[PDB]
Amino acid sequence: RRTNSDSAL
Amino acid sequence: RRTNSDSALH
Amino acid sequence: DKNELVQKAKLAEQAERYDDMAACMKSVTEQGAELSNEERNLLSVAYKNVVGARRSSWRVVSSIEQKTEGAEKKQQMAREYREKIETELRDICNDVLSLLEKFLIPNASQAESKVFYLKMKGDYYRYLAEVAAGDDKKGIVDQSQQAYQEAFEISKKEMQPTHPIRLGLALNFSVFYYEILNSPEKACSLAKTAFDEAIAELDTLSEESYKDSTLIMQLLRDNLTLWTS
Amino acid sequence: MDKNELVQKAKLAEQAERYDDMAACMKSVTEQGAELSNEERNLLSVAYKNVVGARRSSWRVVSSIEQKTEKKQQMAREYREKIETELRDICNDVLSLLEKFLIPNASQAESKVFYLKMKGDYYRYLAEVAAGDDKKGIVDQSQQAYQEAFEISKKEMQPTHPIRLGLALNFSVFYYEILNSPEKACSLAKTAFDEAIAELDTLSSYKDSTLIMQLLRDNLTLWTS
Repeated sequence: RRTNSDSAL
Repeated sequence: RRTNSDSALH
Repeated sequence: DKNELVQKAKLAEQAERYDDMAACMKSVTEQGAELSNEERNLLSVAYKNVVGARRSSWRVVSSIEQKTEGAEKKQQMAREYREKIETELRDICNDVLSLLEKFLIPNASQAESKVFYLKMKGDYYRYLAEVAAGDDKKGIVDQSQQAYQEAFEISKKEMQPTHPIRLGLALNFSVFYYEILNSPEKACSLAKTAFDEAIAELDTLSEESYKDSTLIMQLLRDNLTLWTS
Repeated sequence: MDKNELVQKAKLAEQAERYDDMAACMKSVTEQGAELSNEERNLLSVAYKNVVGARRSSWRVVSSIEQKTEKKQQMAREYREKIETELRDICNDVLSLLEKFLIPNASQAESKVFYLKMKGDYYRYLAEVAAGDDKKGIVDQSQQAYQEAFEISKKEMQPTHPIRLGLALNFSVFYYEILNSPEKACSLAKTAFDEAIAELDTLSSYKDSTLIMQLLRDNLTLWTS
């Protein structure tokens, strides 16, 4: 999965 | 800790 | 004591013991008072890591389940292990959703806090939808959508386009449309509008958060680029 | 379950990075009483390495906070002691499996060197957090396990065998960190590296033994600095 949600921060 | 044991490979 | 629990929670975070961290912030929340911004972050960070480990393990095992078609023993083991992981994951998000319904959302006095917790409600219902069964799914999906939508309307009315909470909500709401609703055009529309509206208003940036708002903007456009391929 | 089913679940747990699950399945495999295959032995080793490693990592963090801090200091102390209890319980579980199943059932020198090294390792982790009057006994238990493994390895294994090299690596680490004997640590590490370098044209294990050799030399450079 390459899509990013806010958790990527 | 910069010293390494064998665990660094598994 | 609340500050003792908050102080231990910070200790657990430094030790990367996120179950401990979440247990302390769950206990703080259950005292019934509105959370500080510091307490709110600690609660959010704790459960993000607690549920994130299960989500990551679920992705691994579910992919193994899918590449063992025609391998009966392996597939049934992966299926049963995925269901074991799913049960852990559901209990975590039900605990969070219970804290949100009973304490966090009703105690939210400010529009920023309401958006934060309603977005959090959308998030953890989204995690439930990722693993929901056939007949439960549509109801869970609608609960996430309704939480995001309410947060979305408040954020657009009370916050400037560059506010990181407004931007982070647009990011996760767009992710909801792409991954849960399989609606890439609405996902890219939502993400593109949030990016453009923040570009139009770059004068509403504070030193404390201008870094955070540009980081989310880059994530919005990265998703935009990926979904356009 | 079936021994082979428990092993299959352990590999699944490993891919999911659920090492408590992984260790529980390999503990169950070991408690069936049969000598472990080399694959099962590695799975047991990797699982408990990760389970105890998380506690060791958290212990170091909290103990450093305690030393960089009075209400806060006692808060950290009670949290360190909680982690220590988890850590000790993990290492006592491993050492019991070693005493009851693995070491008595080991038929070949390779597997005995392996388990005696593991005994030295987990007593060393116990020594890392031991204080008061228990320490000297725990430290000597680590040393004696390493020493017996060291003697068997030097007689039955070639300098390039990864198990012999990994034992020399951890034994030197024991000397440096637990016994605070830096010169014996670098003496042991330099000999293991040099003797392996001298025999590099008779290797089967090339990366496995050369990776340990790199760690030996990295430690040598750090400890000589």
